[PDB]
Amino acid sequence: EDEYDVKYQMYKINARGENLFG
Amino acid sequence: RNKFNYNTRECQTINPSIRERGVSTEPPPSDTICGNITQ
Repeated sequence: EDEYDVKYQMYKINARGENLFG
Repeated sequence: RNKFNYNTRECQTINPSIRERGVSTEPPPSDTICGNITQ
């Protein structure tokens, strides 16, 4: 649970940066 | 989309309140005497 949770938050900031750069 | 995404902003001015106040002056008083003339 903790593993895929931290994976998920990493994925979240990934999506943040990707949507920042369009 | 092509121009990168815009950024929201906010600004508001200072709005004083409207009050209704009414005051009064008065007609100043006066005196009315009567006197006689002495010797």
